[PDB]
Formats: sequence, C-alpha cells, structure tokens
Amino acid sequence: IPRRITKETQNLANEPPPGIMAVPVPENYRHFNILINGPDGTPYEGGTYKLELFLPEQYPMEPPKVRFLTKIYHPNIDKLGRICLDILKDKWSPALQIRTVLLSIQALLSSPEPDDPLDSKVAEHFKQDKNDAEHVARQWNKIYANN
Repeated sequence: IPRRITKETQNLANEPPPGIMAVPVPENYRHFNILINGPDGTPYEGGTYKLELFLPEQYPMEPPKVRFLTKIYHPNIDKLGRICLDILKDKWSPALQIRTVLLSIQALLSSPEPDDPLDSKVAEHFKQDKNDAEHVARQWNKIYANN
C-alpha cells in the first residue's frame, strides 16, 4: 500500500469530517464506501447519501473517481450518480486529497451550481424555479436517502 494512501485512510477513519464517513472495501484498499449526510437547511436534510470512490493506479497525479450511489435531484449530479465538479477533473491537483474532495461534495449539496453541466434537464429546473426543484429534491430525499 502506498504510504500516502495509508495516511489518508487512517485520517478519514480516525478524524472524519462531521457528516462524512469513508471506509475501504475489504481487501481492496483503493476502493471506499462513503456516506455523506444531507446538510441542514437543504432539501437533503435528514437523508444519508451513499457514494463510492476509487483511487486509480496513477493517483495522486490523477484524481480519485467518485460517484453517488443514492438517487438524488441535484443540478450537478446526473441519473447515473456522476458528479460535475472541477476538482474531480481539470482542477484536480496532487496537492489536494480525498478529504478535500469529500468536503467539496458535501458543500456541493448546499451550494449547487446550475450553470456547470452542458445539458442537464435537472439543472434547467433549478435555474427556472429553484424553490420548486427543491420540492422534488426533498421528496426524493425522503424516498431514496432514508435507509
């Protein structure tokens, strides 16, 4: 195991950020199961979101790959759980780390950016009527993120 991955793994296990848990899949040190609590003050409040994360072999030069497993109505997260976030793509750098990515995802849940995706119908709904799109997000939260 790369010493950096050991370090990151221990820090996340021992000092997780509030509302975030990240634990490796047994015998697969590069894969993690993540739980992020929906932030207070959002339609995701009360919900818990499952994500998975993989460290590819060219980490940390290349970013971790991360996706939602729980269904969610959010302008930056698509139907397949794919997260539109710049630090997971061209603003990644090896000076960032897994913890930074998880805090950013957690904050994305409070601060959606409805202009980033190229063609998201969900994003269009949030742009046209944010309070209305939040109804849908709040009912999905109740249905899908309450387990």
